[PDB]
Parts: sequence; structure tokens; C-alpha cells
Amino acid sequence: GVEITEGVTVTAKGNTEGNTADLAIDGDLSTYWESSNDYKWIEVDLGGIYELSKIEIFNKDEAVYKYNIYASEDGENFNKIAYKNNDNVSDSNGNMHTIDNVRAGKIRIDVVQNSNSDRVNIAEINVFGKNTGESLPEVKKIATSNFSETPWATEYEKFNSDSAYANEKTLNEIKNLVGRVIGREFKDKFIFEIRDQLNGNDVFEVSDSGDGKVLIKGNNGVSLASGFNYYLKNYCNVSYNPIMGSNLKMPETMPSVGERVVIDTPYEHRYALNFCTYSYTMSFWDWDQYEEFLDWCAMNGVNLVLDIIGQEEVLRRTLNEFGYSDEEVKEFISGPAYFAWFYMQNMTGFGGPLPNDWFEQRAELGRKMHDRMQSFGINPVLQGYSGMVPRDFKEKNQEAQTISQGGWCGFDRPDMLKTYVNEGEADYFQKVADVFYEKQKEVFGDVTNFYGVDPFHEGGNTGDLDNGKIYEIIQNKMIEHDNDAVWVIQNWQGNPSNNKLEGLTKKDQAMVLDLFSEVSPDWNRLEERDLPWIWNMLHNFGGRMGMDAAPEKLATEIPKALANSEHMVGIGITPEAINTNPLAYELLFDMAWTRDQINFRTWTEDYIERRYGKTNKEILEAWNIILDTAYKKRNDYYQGAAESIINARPGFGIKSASTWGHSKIVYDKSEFEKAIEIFAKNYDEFKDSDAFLYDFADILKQLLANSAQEYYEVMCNAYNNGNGEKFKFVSGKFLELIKLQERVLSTRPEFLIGNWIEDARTMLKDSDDWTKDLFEFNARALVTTWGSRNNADGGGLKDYSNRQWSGLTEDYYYARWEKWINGLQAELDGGAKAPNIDWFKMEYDWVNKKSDTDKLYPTEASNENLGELAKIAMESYSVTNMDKIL
Ligand SMILES: [Ca+2]
Repeated sequence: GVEITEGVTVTAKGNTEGNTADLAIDGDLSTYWESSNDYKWIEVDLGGIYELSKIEIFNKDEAVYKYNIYASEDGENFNKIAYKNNDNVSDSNGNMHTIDNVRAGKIRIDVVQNSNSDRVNIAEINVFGKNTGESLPEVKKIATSNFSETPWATEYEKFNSDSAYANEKTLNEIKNLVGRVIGREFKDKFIFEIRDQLNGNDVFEVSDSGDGKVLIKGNNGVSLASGFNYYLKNYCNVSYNPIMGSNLKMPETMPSVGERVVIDTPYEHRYALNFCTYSYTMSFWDWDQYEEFLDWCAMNGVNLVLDIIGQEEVLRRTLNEFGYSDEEVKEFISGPAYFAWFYMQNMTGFGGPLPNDWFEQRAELGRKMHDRMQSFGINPVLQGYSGMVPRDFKEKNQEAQTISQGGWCGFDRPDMLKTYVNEGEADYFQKVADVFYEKQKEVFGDVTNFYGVDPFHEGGNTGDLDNGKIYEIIQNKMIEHDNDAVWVIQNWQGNPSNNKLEGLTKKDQAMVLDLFSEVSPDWNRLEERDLPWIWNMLHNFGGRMGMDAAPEKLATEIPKALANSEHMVGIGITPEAINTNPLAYELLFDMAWTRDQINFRTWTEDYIERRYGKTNKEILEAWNIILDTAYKKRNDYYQGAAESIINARPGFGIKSASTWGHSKIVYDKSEFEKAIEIFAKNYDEFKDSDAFLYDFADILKQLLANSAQEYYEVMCNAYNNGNGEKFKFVSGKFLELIKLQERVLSTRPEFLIGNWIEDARTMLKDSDDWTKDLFEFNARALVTTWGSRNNADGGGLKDYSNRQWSGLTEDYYYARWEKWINGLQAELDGGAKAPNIDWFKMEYDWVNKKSDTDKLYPTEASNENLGELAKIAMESYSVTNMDKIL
């Protein structure tokens, strides 16, 4: 005591009809606030700062509720003070929570579970405490620096105007790169020189200096870093990949080059990144991870990179001009795990609101990146504007003309401004486009001529408008703000249609990314229309894991496309996540530096020697097996690596884990297992190579995914034939298999759920508990249910981003399979028929758990012996010995 009965108000960001926020604080148990969307929290202002001692919560019924309570004494930071996570039903007595005399002027109550409904509620909330006599300070307004006002602008302009400074900056940066990649001790073993292009092409040179140093030339930063990489790979037997395992062990003396090499690339651009990568992979990256990635990029020839960092600040400044407060902008924009589909105009709000801190920190990160990109000569692809507005845009701008875009996977798509209007109508596409392109300049300055925008990505509605005219107007508007602009357009499943593309009146100033060239190429239509285009390897969908690559097609189809075209201006990668199969990515970027087809088999032979730091007859034999099975050329249509049954929602007749995925293994399983047998045999000798360990884990987890599929088919039979004892046995072996798999995945830092989650919670500095918890929600949601019920179930996104990860496997995948198996066992044993399992309910239970109150997942890999784990896999859980195993 005492109860705070006066001066208290409340807000929410959604409610069902008649069940408003104020009903949570009206003294009446019969009236309640109820959620209508994914904002399941209310915010109570107490009319002053109180030292709280008790908080009391009533719900509308006797369901089981779970919620977290946060408080703020400064109006900015909301920190967790209480929570209910027990399985006790609500009742007429309410729930009483003791607070450790915490100072608070505001409270947030986030109800994350209701056993009875998707919708949550608070019938009453009573707060008890002692009045401090103080009031909350004013909340600082979001303010960011203008680019021209920062040291970043001075540096950017200096590099631009002063050739000697620019060259000195580039050359120092490439030396810094060497020291980051292989160690500071190797920096002074290199001499870097800028030279000209070779007949209009990017080019590098590597040769001996005459005093035991390596002299490397390049026309620019990425040419210089590519020469460095070339030297490492071809002379040092070193392989750098910061995301998927390296061999960075340098020779004792620096190897001599011998005959000087001069290597050019016929491609103007080497492209990297899908909008999706910024979500499935990069959601929670700090500068350290970005710097690392850019070093890998420059070393791999990359000079064109999609860039959406800090674009929330750009949109904020733009919408602020058209009737939106900062809070309204924050409700529009998604959370940090969803920017891919926000910027692709597919969804809004979900995972947010972002903290106020977000905007400055991210504008600064993007500025940091444009400085490094400028040094290397990497062109960022910034944002174009196509007409994306919130659904309430007309409400705030009555003369605006908009086209309703409908739903995408159960999310409301933003509206789209009519790209043109009738005479006598206000043209808000022109108004908003002008502001956007101006504000983007204000935030980042003039850093690129490349702008990406993709109207009608995976649906939408063109309304009454002409398709070609829409694309003419978007491009003309883009060129109005940058005369040299190039509109970078994604080509996905025949869209944009030929009619849309024929609307581009300046073909030179558009560039189409053929997104899926290694499985389903579609560049002929672009070539025929004289559109500049880029051949792209997609490879990875949703970050879904498994042994999968197309090295033969990369080694042959790329130079074949160069010979058979006149408008192929580059190659690149467009993966939805960068987390899988390093072979595919090294080969792809290697193919930029040849005009001739190469032998993928002998390419692989050399690749594995530098990756492992050594090779032998048996290891080569194992990789040829991988090339003959998992990496064998195929001519069908498929999206990503074949999915593991372990990761699928349990049921009968499963043929995938995700809606658009596949579980069909097109190679011989027993043959593939021979590769694991060879790796186990050579473990003790190759165990000093981390990349070897990485690859061993990759193929071994693939072995167990494959055999789980077969064991699942057997236990399905044992159930259908009514054999309860046989089902018990095979289902037991199935579960023991998953447990072995969890041990295998525990060995790699990159397979830990705990790193993904901790990165989310630590990505910004000085985050309150509210922000950490929300960002953990984003991390957990994306790799499981994706969205909430209507997104996961009706919308088809359930387990789209499924990961063969440690922690996630034990607590989520195993748990699903265990529950289904038990219900089937109970029925077989003469019990009641197996119940329907509301899978989403169980999954979203895991999604909403917090690292600080529930279970903290480790950030440290285990010491398990892959060689031994492989022997146990071969003996007890294989396809080869399946008949003996039973
Ligand atoms: Ca009430």
C-alpha cells in the first residue's frame, strides 16, 4: 500500500471493438481491455513517480495468462520489474506481484500468452506504492545529425576531391584489411599500388618485390583485396571466410610469386545481397561483423552491395513531412528482424516498435559503412521510391490517391500511391518521392548512383494503372534526383512482367538482377529487351541448412552466359541468408575472373586443400562423393537445401518443413554416408583445421537428417499397421537420433541459438529490458513461427526459416516430435485417440520466453568429438546399417 487511485491514465496500440485501454483501469472487473493485433501491451502513467511495492492484475476469465511487467522513472528506459510465467489459471482473486520498492512514473504490461485465445486481456490493474513527490522528466525528441554537419561529410568530400588523399586512404585500408584477416605481423610483407584498368576492366597484379615482399596492384580497393586473396589462395594455401570457416595459417616464410600474374574481370559489377539477407542473417550485426563481411566482399571481387542500414531514419524524416509523428512512424516500421519485407512493401509494424535510440545509431552505422565502401570502391545500392505509404495516408493527406495492396502472408501490405493521377488531382507520388530522395541525401549524402526499389513484390495490386507507365514514372522520378541513377530491379518468377520492363524508357539506367540463375534462369527476356542484367546465384532460402550447391553449373553456365549475351554486366549472389555451403560462394565469385568454363572437380580439389591447410587421397575421395551426391548437378526446380524432417511440424506424409520447401533427397543416402566414414577415419589428422571441423559437422548433421527421414517412414508404418511395440522402438530410436544430432550441432559456434539471441539482445548499447526482450522476440519468432498465428498458419510462413541449430533442436524440434510420438503411443496402447495438437500455440510459447527469466542459451560450443559422433551415427543411426539397427 497505498493504492494509487487518482491521476492514472493508460494507452494501448490496439483493441477489439468496445474493449478499450481505459477499461483496464476503471475499477470494474466486468469491463476489460482486449488486444486486436500483435501489440499485446498497455502503458500506464501513474500521474507521478511512486516507489512501487505491489502490482495486482485481473483477467476477464479463468484462462492461463503469462505476462511481463516493466517500469520507468525517466520516461525513456523501461526495465522489467515483475512477470508471470507459471501455469496457474487466473481467477476472481487476481494475481498479486511484489515489487522491490522500485521508482516508476510509468508501467508497461505485456501479456504474451493466453491459453484460451490469440487475444489477451486485462480486466483491472491496481498499482500500490509511495508517492515520491516527483514527476517524469520530459522525453527527448528523436533528433539526428544531417550528413553535411558531420565529420563523415568532410572525409567523404576529401576522398572525392583529393586523389592523393584518396589513394593514401585506400592503400592504408587494404593494409588494415591484411592485418584484420591474417594478423598485424603480415602487413609489412606487402606493397600495394594503384594502377589503371586493363582495357576498361577491373584488374589486379601479383608479383615479387625483389626483397621478399609481395607487390600487389589493382585499379581500386576491391581489385587490391582480390589480388591479396588470390595470393593467399594460390601461393599460401590460405582460405578466408569469416562466416563459414577459414584456414588462416600462414607459411613460415612468405612464398615467392615467381612469374608475375595479371588478372582482369570482364564484369562491371559483382553484386551481393538479397533484401532477405538483412533479416535472416544480418538483423543483429554490429560494425565488427559488417567490417568483417566487407573485407570478405572486397577479397571476393564484390563491388555492388545492397544497403538498407539506417533507412528507418530516412523514412522517419519523409513521413514526418506528411502528417506522421515519430511514434506513428515507429508503428509503421517493423522490428529489427523484419526489414527485408518492410522495405519490399510486404508487411508493417510486426516486431516493433523500434526504440527511439534506433535512428541515430543506425544512421551512424550506415555512414560508417559508406566510408569503408568508398575506400574499397564498393558501390552501395540505396533506396528508390515506388509509392509505399501507410494505410492511413489519405486520412492525414486527404487529396492523396492510393491503391490498396491487400495481404501478404496474413500481414496487411502498406498502401501504394497512384504513380500518376488525373489532371485536377494532387499528385502525391511526386510530392512524397521528391521528399524521400531529398531526405535520403540529408541522412547519407551523395554516396551512390544505384537505387533499389521493387513494387509488387510477391503480389499487391496495380489498381487502374498501366504497368509500363508505372515503371516509366518511377524511373523518371529517380533520374530527376540523380541524372546518373541506375534502378536496380529484382527479377523473381517472371515479375516484373515484360510490359512493366518495356516501360523503362532509359534502358541504360536500369539493371535487372536475374535472381535465381543457378536453378531457374530468366535473363533471356531481359537480354532481348536490351536491359543490363546480372547473373545471380540464389542458393539459400530462409537460412535453411543442408548440403546443397551447384558447382558444375557455376563453373560452366556463367562463362556460357557471357559468350551468349551482349547485356550481361555482372554476376553476384542473392541469398536469403549467408550461413551455408561456403564452396558455392567461393566458386561463384571466382567465376568473375575468367571468360572460360572451368573444371569444377579439379577446382574443388584445390579448394579443399587450402580450406583444410592440407589434403590427402581419402579426403579427396570423400569430396568427390559429395560432388557425386549432394552437390551433383540437377535440372529440376527446388528452393534451397532439402529440409530435415526433424525440423518439420510432426504429422503423417510430411514432404517438407516449410510451405515452399522440399525434403526429397535426390542422391543415394548410403553413398553419401561413405563421405562421413572417410571424415571420421581422417579426423585425428585433420582436427587442427576449424574449416575441416565445420565441414565434418555439416555432412554429419546431413547424415542424421537423411536417416531420420527413413526412421520416420518406418514408425509411420508401425503406427498404421497398429504395431505399438514396434512404434515404441523405432520412435525411441528416432528421438535418440535427434539427441545425437543436438550433440553434433553443439560443436559449432555458428549453429548455436544462443549467439543469434544474445546478438539480438546486445546489438544496441544501453538498451532497457523492454528493448532487449522485444529484440529477443524478433530473434525467436523469425526462425520459428515467423509471424503470429495468421502469418505462420494461414499465411504459410511456419518454419520457413528453420535452422538445424543447437538449443533450438532440443527445446523446440525435439519437443514437438516427442509430444506427437507420445500421443500416438497412448492411442496404440489402448488409450483415447490422439488429440489434434495446436502446433502454433506450443511454438509461440517458446518464441515468447526471455533469456533473463527463463533459460539462457550458451554462446560457447562444446568439445564433442565429431569423429566419435560419426562412429555412433554409422553404428546406431545410419541408413547403411538400418536393417541391423531396426
Ligand atoms: Ca475494467
